[PDB]
Amino acid sequence: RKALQSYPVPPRARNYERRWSSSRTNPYNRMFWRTVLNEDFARPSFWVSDFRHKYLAKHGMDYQGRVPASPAPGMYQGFSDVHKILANHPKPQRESRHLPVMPMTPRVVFEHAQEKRIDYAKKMHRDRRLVEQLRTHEFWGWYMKLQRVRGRWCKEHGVSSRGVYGPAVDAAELWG
Amino acid sequence: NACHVPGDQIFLVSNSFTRRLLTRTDHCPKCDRLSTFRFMSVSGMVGRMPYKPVDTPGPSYATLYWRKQRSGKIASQPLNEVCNK
Amino acid sequence: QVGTLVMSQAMRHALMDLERAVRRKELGLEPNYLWDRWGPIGFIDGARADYLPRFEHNPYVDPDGVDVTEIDVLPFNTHEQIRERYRDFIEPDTA
Amino acid sequence: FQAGVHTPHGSRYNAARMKNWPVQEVPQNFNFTNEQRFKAKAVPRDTGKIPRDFLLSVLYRNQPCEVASLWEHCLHDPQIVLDSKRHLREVLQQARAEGFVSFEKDAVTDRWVCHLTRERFEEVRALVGARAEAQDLYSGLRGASATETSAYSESFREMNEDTKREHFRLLSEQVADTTTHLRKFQRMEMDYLPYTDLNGKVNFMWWYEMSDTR
Amino acid sequence: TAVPHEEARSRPHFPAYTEDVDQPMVVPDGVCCFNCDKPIDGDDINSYVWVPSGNARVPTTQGYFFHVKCFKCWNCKYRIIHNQFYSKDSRAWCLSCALGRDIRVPTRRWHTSYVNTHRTGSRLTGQFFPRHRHQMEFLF
Amino acid sequence: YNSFERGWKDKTVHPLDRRGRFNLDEAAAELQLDEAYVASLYKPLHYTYSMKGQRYPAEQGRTSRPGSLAASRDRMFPLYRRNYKLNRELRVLDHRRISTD
RNA sequence: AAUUAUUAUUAUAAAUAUUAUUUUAAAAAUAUAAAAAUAUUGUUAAUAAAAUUAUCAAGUUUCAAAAGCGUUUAUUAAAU
Ligand SMILES: [Zn+2]
Ligand SMILES: [Zn+2]
Ligand SMILES: [Zn+2]
Repeated sequence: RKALQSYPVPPRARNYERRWSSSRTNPYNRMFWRTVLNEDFARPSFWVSDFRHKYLAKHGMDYQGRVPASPAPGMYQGFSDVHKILANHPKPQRESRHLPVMPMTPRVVFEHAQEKRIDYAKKMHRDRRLVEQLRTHEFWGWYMKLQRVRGRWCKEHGVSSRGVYGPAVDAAELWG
Repeated sequence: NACHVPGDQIFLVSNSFTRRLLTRTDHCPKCDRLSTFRFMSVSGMVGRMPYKPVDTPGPSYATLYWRKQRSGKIASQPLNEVCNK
Repeated sequence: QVGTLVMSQAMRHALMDLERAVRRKELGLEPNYLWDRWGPIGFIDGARADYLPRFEHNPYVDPDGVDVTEIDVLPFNTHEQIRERYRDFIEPDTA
Repeated sequence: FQAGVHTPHGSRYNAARMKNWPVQEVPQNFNFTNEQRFKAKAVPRDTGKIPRDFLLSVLYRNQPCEVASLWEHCLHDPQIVLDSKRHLREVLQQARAEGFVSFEKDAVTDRWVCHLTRERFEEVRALVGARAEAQDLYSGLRGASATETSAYSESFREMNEDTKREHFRLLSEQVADTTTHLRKFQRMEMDYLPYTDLNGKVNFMWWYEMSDTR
Repeated sequence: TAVPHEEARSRPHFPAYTEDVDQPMVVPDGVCCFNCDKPIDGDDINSYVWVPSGNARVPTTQGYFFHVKCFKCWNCKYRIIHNQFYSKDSRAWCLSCALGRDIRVPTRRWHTSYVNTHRTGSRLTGQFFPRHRHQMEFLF
Repeated sequence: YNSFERGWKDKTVHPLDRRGRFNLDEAAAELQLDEAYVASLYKPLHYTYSMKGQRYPAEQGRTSRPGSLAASRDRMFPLYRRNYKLNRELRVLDHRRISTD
């Protein structure tokens, strides 16, 4: 069934199993509390959690500081699909000093293809109400021309538009 | 039973205008222009349900507290009238 | 073409960060050029490296109201009109 | 609204008459049954601009004003557009919810005072400005002999030296007597017509002109 | 709400259409992005993610305000996963980074959260109709 | 149905939405929104952008028949021709925006 | 899926379009139940896990027998 390795990004909803469990939605907000609360849950993402084992050896101490993110240029150069031997971070760089550039993996390009089709969707909605706030906005503006031209006509032709009776049934301010 | 960009109103909706129920377009009096209203809460029904009293659904515990502020404590102004003309 | 450099998208986002550093010290402010916190390990400040073909949903935002966009850097095409415009930043100091 | 039906006799409020409504006399035997007193679905009053533009120009004159004697002021303006004490109160509910007026019980006393709210206070100051800007056009004295009232320019300026608060006291009853003569020889008759907006809320569009009878 | 207990809704966990006639609950005029600080369109739009954290007052007259694209973690610069953020000194920080953790790239959408716009995702909680004693009802 | 005989006709076409006659491009000029784009908002997104969609077969237009010439899907439905400038400009990612080297 | 059929193919994203396929003058069964006094299990192999509700849709308690929470083609002291 369309192996997940085919989808550009692994699918959002992940269907499972469980003959005796019927619910489409994956229970997020539980996969979130664990992970945020427990540091260990997610593999260290080697670099940000290496660089110890390289400070301890060369400095005789625990690093005792926040490790830099964004692995140094030159690390994980033989790896090809890092994405796990890292966080989902990109393959760091060459061992260069050139400005950081995303190595346009098939994945990064897809994200570009989202943040353009997100701006696309929010733009096709943003200007429906912009023209919807002309149609109804100008329909009212015109409808009040109607009640005005009806307002003018209904005085010379004297149609009080309040029943068969004269205003003497109105002046009582009863039902009648 | 409908509010505003900054204000409120009240209206009982029929079946015919069920489309405009969620969010309307109306003359916001705390302004001078038509402005889109919302549906802050229910205030009853437009007709009877079969075999039921006049107030079948009942307005709310909520839309009543909105009413008890509009009509409610008018004790600032039984002056200039109470109900007479 | 004579000298009009084929500017990849990475460049026209590297020439934006340079131009945004110029406008700052053209506004008189301190030109905190982004790539002068950039060292051999990446951002010396221990921050997540800002990768240059920057997404259009992560545009570098400075809360000082500096405008740099594609309309800005497209005329800075050839080699010469940057070595004089961004002279002060691309050139290292040897004193 | 008739004399003896909902209200006691002689309470023919001397305010803007409704147009075409014949005021007929009811015998002084009248009384509803103990249940018809209450059915009596009245006619809804305009609360739109022209009353809410007119009421506030009152409450802008008499900035702190005891609610009780408020109605005795709107009667005084030549441009009273208000049918009766009921219409005022409904407009006064409107202008209350708009945020224009704000009743506060006058702590030293036991009566409320329609205070023009400071939120929309700078709006009515402009609003009273346009009407006065557009009202002084009509008068036949403003333009025929402007110097007859040029005697007023200096006086009132030097009046505000010694007795400004006592000057207008007599001026207040003076106009109250001169606006009544007008209100015998012309009133703002209100001709209204219902209309249904696109949302099915039947309401009335109004307008007002001055009927000349002499 | 007040809703003493055993009277709140049960299956969806929250009542639809929080009526708020007591206080009108409108977007203010002196409104601005918490993360970005640029003024926010008044109300004509749903480009802003208006998180009214129940009664907030402190972030703004009402609760925090963010344009949909300023709703990222400030420190790590990616999306706020599961939308729980951590207001670090007036710049919304991602809870995991704001908590000290370091795993700093998500899978699905990096620089834009999954959030709803204009409180439409925040109206599952907070200030239902009886927000107080509100006994003016049955009293005389 | 004021027909007296219902059919593919005398089915009153819009017994609602009485606020007809919208001048889109004229209104689109007030909003400054690329007149070719705005008109696309008001037809099923199949018809304008490169999206998966379902077409009726008569809509597709027939081969040159003995009775009628080849009636292409365009020359009978001009305002339904997809505009692939407007697609690409909006929906697809350009080589330019990710050119890194 | 034999079809223009039960049928949102949910990879994504978005949130106010006045987007547009459903015959018709009756009572039986039946699918079905709005409404409505008493009665509360006397029905039955056995009532009570048995649609929705703005009247906001939830039985409480005791005893005896009974492990793990996963997993199964006649679905459980099955097999883990
Ligand atoms: Zn308003
Ligand atoms: Zn923002
Ligand atoms: Zn973060």
